[PDB]
Amino acid sequence: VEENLKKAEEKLKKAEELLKKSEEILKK
Amino acid sequence: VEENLKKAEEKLKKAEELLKKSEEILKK
Amino acid sequence: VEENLKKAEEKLKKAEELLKKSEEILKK
Amino acid sequence: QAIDNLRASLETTNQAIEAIRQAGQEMILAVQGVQDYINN
Amino acid sequence: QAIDNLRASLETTNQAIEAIRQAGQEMILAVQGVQDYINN
Amino acid sequence: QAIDNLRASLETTNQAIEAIRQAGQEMILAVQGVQDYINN
Repeated sequence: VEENLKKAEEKLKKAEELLKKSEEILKK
Repeated sequence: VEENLKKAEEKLKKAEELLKKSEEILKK
Repeated sequence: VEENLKKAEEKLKKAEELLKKSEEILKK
Repeated sequence: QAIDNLRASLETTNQAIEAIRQAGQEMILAVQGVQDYINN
Repeated sequence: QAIDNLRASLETTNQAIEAIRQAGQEMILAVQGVQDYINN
Repeated sequence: QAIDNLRASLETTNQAIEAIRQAGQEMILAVQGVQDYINN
């Protein structure tokens, strides 16, 4: 269960990175 | 655990509000 | 609990289908 | 037409998000169901 | 203005996604809390 | 270029959604793992 929650947390962090990138592209 | 699920439910409701807003902007 | 997880898995599969459709529209 | 294409893509994306949001509501019920059973 | 409209829609969509992402972080803490209690 | 900019943003957004969707599949396996352990 801990490995599954770790992998989930990693994917949520990648999603945050990608949302900030999307926002930066929109600013342009 | 109940506080975490409450906060999750609140965020899912805010997401629904924001999706309806996005859809309304697109209609224009 | 198993019914709730089944319904969640079904909705995640529909989301994947819709994302691939979005990507295909963007390619055009 | 390129503007219309983006609009159709974003409509589609919003539907995908809504499917994930509903999957989230089912996962809250699942975690509630586990918490209920261990507190029975 | 149609370009500006799409941009405002996508900004809004990104906020919706961020709300779901934060709901996901709360659900990880919930599943952690259940796993902690059965391992106490 | 403004149309191209929106397209690149929406591509990026779709990748973010896909990361959340995969996080959701891992959370289903986590809740399954807890439910399995209390039913062992």
